[PDB]
Amino acid sequence: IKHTLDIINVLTDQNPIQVVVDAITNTGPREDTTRVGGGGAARRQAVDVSPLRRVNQAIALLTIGAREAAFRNIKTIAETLAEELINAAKGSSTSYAIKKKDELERVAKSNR
Amino acid sequence: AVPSVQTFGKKKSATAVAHVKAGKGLIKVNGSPITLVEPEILRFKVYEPLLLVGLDKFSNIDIRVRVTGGGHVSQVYAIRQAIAKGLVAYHQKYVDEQSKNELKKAFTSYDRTLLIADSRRPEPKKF
Amino acid sequence: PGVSVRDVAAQDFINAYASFLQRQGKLEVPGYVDIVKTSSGNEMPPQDAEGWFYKRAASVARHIYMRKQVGVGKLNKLYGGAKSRGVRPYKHIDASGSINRKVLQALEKIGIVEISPKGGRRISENGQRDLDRIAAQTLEEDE
Amino acid sequence: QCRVCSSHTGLIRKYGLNICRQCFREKANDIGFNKFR
Amino acid sequence: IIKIRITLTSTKVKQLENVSSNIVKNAEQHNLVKKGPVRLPTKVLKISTRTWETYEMRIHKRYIDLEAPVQIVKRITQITIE
Amino acid sequence: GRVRTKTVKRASKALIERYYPKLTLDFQTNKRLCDEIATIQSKRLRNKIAGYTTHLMKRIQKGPVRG
Amino acid sequence: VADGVFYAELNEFFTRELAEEGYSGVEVRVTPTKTEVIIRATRTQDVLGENGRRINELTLLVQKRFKYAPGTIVLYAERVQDRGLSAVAQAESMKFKLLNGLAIRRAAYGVVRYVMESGAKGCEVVVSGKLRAARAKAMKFADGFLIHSGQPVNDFIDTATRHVLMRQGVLGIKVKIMRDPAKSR
RNA sequence: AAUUGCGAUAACGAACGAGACCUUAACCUACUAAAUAGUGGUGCUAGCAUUUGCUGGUUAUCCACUUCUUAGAGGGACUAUCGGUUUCAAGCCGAUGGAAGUUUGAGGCAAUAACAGGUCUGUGAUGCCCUUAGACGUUCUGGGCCGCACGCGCGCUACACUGACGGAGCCAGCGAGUCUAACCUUGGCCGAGAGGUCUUGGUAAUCUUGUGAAACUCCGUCGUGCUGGGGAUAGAGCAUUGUAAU
Repeated sequence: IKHTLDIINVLTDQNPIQVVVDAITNTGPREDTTRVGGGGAARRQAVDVSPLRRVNQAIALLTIGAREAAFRNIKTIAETLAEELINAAKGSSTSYAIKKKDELERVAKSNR
Repeated sequence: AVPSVQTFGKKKSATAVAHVKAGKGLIKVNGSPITLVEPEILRFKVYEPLLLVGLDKFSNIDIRVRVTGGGHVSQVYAIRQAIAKGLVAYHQKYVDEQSKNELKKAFTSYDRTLLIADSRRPEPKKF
Repeated sequence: PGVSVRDVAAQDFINAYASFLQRQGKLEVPGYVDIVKTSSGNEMPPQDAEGWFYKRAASVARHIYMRKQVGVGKLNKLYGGAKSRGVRPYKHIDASGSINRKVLQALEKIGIVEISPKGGRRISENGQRDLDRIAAQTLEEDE
Repeated sequence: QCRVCSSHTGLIRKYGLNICRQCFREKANDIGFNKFR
Repeated sequence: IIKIRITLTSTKVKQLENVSSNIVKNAEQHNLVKKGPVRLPTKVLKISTRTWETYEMRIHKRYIDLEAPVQIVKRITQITIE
Repeated sequence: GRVRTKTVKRASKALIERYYPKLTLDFQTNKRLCDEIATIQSKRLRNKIAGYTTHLMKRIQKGPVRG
Repeated sequence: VADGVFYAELNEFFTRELAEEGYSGVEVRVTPTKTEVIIRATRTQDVLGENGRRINELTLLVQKRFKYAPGTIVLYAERVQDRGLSAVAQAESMKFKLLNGLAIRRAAYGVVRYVMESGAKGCEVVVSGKLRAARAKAMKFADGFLIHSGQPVNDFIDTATRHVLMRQGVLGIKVKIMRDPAKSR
């Protein structure tokens, strides 16, 4: 985290903690789907997930994406996690949790 | 005799006994300086009972810490808790009550671990 | 306000004191330094092949000044490595006693460490003076 | 090896007392290890 | 004048405290110089027995220093056998 | 489910039916009352009876309960 | 004379080893290099047994256990009654308690408590006479279970009368103890 | 939580249940108490800057104390208190104070109603195949119990750069240890090591022991390449325990 905040400094974000909080905000799926019974052919129904679970979900997606990106490359965990937090602090669809947030919300919108 | 307060501070079977006497403004942990704590990451944690009140509270006191048991993180939390306890006990027993309340308020408002002993013990494994 | 070993960092003291022992060179350095790894719980010999023995002696002298006395088995315990046994997990393995014996003979021949009647290698007061002086010079490197 | 009543099944071989876990709980109220927790 | 240390051990606290207090009372009533009853840690000898269970034993230890001649030491050591 | 056992209910109820005015809203004085007025062999079950006297005294000072 | 340490250790050995052979007490006297430990006894036919039993058993058990060769110490026996079952010894004890300033009630409770701790089916103490008053009084103290008619009176209950002389007058102690009929033997 | 209680009501009592009995946990700078535990002051003593100090050596140099180690006595917790819920009853839930507020948590304990459940190397002119050339008892050798197309399963180690190697720092606790024997071993020398030699301490809060464990922290080598990840398989020798190591 200390290396990552240093990187987000040197990548011209003077407020790296605000970069962290904006990546928390901009990568939280507001609504998702649950698997209701539905009578055999189990459809998925859009529930509106709790904002505490949105925080949990965003942190989980960011750590999963950073652990996917930092595995099997020369680029360090701090650089990959800083790249993800900068591309996810403002929605750019070059990070992980932006894409998967979009996927969960489009499944939720398709399935309400 | 130099006016000294002898006060424990514990963390996870890590007991750091602190001897806060009237001295030069000198701080030692196990005969090693507070500048040099064995983990580099936890270093400012030991500075957390120091700068939460101020630095002119320290020139009057020579501070001793001697440690038994624990690990690496456990001894760091033990010594910072022992520093806070010895400081407020010095400012209780010798210095007036109000300055002790101010120091205990500054410690309590940020981290109550520095004044209150912890309880996260490994349970008996329930046979 | 005594300038001593108790005030300086660990690795900085070992680097500085090993550098003084390299520039002096007045110790007992064996010929199997380029051959023999420091412990049986290792794969490769140390990378500072011409100068890991002085690093070893600096670690030993620092470890002796801080306490009452040491032995050979205690410094074998101190260096101890997690050794892989192939398909078996890691286990604690103590180091070689020959490196300890030759380091302590090199530092006792120069008059820094000495055998104490509790059967232990303690720091001599000349060694106390020398280590406190070079620790003072390490502090004066930081001005 | 059971040297008391030829009862090798479940020796308690620790400390050489060498009683089987059947007869160890026969003689459990003679040594003193009893039920506390 | 012989200085003898008596190291007492027991499983139960009441009889051990009674024996120690009798040593204190009798060595105090005829002016013997002595160290008080030093109470060692109760050692907890346990066996994990075949889930699993645990068998326990508390062992309590005291020791008392005394300075007395041979007659008084022998009569104290004989009478205090319990 | 902290259901009071039958001994605590009956003993506390009897100590309030016969010996009402000595008992108070405070546990620490009703505890000493149960120490002095009944022969309870254990401190723990005495605390059970005494706190149930305290709770029933809180209940009866609001209205007459069926004693 | 041997010490009470040896006597109490034989009490500890007998109380765990003579658990159902009637160990009432121990009488013991020491002559030069001979310690005579008479096992005072509830019923002695457990001690004597069938054609000479527990005395030989405990003698050889001490010789095998306590590392004694035959010839150093010697083991004896005497036939008496149980001190609790017998009304004579309890009447001696009641007379003793009344002569040492202990009242009727606490002495009766202590003697009846000792008899019921001994193992008697029941007992009764009858105390008559005058105690600090002019008018005479009598007091019954019965416990357990007793019978009063027939041949089992001759079989099972012991009776003992004692005239105990106090400073005011004389008191009549009547101790009646019912022994366990299962242990008749 | 319960057939736990309330209440209406062919009703009226009692038993074993169940709760309940035992044993444990945590907070006690308020007791009571210490060289088989520790802390501080203080003597003698070593080094360093000296301007007062820092690091210590010192199983008696003395003292005090139990702040920390420790033995108990007690204490405390009894859902204390508040508010929802409940015939506004026995009770439940949310919150506050509390060391501890889900029955603060676990396990042993009976009485009544099932176990041929497993033997006692048991006793009884018991029933019955022989009564022994049987080994049932003894030995003494050498091979097994490990063998391998395969199936059922648990574990250890990896597929690496939040990583491997090379250094440095060096953090615990439960245990356990020898007698009429060879236990735990400190230290010193030799050996690359394995190990060996010479002793010493401890029958133990004393010595091993402060078990300087591992994971961990830092700095360098590596540079994504079945690679410097992996370590399976196999060769060569050298040592240790064991009579005997294939």
